[PDB]
Amino acid sequence: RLIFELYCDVCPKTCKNFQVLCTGKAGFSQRGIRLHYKNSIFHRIVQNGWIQGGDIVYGKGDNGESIYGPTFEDENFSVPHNKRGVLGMANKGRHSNGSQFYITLQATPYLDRKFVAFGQLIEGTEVLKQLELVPTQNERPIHMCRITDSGDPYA
Amino acid sequence: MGQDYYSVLGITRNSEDAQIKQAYRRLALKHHPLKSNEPSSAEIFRQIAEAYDVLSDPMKRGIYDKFGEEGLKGGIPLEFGSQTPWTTGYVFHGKPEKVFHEFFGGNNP
Amino acid sequence: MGQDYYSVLGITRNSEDAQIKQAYRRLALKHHPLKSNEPSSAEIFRQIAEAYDVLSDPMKRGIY
Amino acid sequence: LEYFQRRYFTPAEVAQHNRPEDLWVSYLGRVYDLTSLAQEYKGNLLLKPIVEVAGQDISHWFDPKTRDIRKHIDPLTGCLRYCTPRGRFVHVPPQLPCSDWANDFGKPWWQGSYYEVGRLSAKTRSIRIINTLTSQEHTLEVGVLESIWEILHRYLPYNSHAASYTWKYEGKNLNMDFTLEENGIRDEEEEFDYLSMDGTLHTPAILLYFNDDL
Repeated sequence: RLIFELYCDVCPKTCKNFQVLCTGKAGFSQRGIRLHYKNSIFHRIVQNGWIQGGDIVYGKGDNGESIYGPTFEDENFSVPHNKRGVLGMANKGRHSNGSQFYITLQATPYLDRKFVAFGQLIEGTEVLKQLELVPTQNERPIHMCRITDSGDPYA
Repeated sequence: MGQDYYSVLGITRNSEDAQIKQAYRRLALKHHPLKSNEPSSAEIFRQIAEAYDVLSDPMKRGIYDKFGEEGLKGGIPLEFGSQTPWTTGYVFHGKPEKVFHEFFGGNNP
Repeated sequence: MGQDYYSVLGITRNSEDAQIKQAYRRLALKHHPLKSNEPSSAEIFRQIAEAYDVLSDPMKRGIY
Repeated sequence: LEYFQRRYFTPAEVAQHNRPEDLWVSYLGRVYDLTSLAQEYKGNLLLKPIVEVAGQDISHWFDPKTRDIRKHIDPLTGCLRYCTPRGRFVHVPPQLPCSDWANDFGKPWWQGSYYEVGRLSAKTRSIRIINTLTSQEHTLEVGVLESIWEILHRYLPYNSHAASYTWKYEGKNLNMDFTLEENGIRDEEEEFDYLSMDGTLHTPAILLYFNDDL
């Protein structure tokens, strides 16, 4: 299990988007896409980089829908990617954050002021280590890495 | 006494792969033959390239952390189902430009 | 567009220094003014000598 | 000859296809037809390096051992990454976590054999072909591994009736299925380079003797 703490004081709209996409309380969006991280797969894993998942539509990495629409604006870049386990959205550019998230596997200061960091990984060091140790072909994992369940661990 | 690969790279034993690679690029650029003309720079660059070749590989780093350079270069005893009683010990190929080419993608960094 | 030194020497970009020197030696002997009397031979020989001068130096080859 | 899949392509023939509508590239001794790839990725900025290097050898882009792109480690990040001095191209993952990039392409074009059309005649030499009937002579750039059947296939525009001619070198008939070295026309190019002369004057000549036109 990968348990994440979401800095709601720093990025309130962002952490609400991630938490609802974790719980799936929104159900389905206007495009018919489920807004829930169950069966969403880790489509991109980079050695000494990041692991990227959250493609809730196809699992291919080119799509994803947030709870406020297709894309929502970048809230802030106050949280730095200065350590392993920093959680943020992968976006197509400025103000294009969706449902795809990345978890950093080391300190990545080059990701600052480009992707909104909003949280950290707090439990599951062995889970993240095994995900990092999964072999990849062109950064796509050969093995089938999936989020079997998601939501609030204290609900 | 064995050669401390972390001390050759000038970093800590528990330095991550980024810190190992950051130590290598700073020291290789400082001690490159095209930039440094000191007679000891070639030996220092060879030690740094050999140190990076151990620490970049997780299997070589694990054996070196568990048994030292003596166990790494001389091999470790295989405890389960091997015809060879010892592993093939790590031998540096003696070409620090090959480690430089692998790290920087070419002869020119 | 600048002059392609590899195309002037008639070699690929992955050619080694020995292949650069062999291609330079064959082309310089073919296009030497003492052997070739063609009007374009002097210009071709100058281009080959410039191509060898760039590709022999590892620093100049890396910049190019 | 309509379905004849040619196994060897000369570098001049590869460089002839250097257009976006007909793009051939060569690396590590193999020729790849990326015309379908260019048609698929037309209008993309990643296609621009491939169009630029179209008709050229890109063996310096790839590691000869692993048959993948050469890998450099970024000093700032401490991570392995494909080295692209000319910029990112097709099927290359980006620098940062980006949700506009998809890994659904599967095997890339440089690793798949779908685009491969044959091998590249990296070693090649000229051969003179002289007819004993009309006293005509041509010079053909052929590969060492190219058979006399493929040599006559290349010579067929120059003489469509050359299949009925008897191919002879120094008075003895050439074996049709063999190569030039197997027939006995030795490669003296390295000797000529060592001995420092022009090999164009002493390019070996194959004499064609007429038998019938039936």
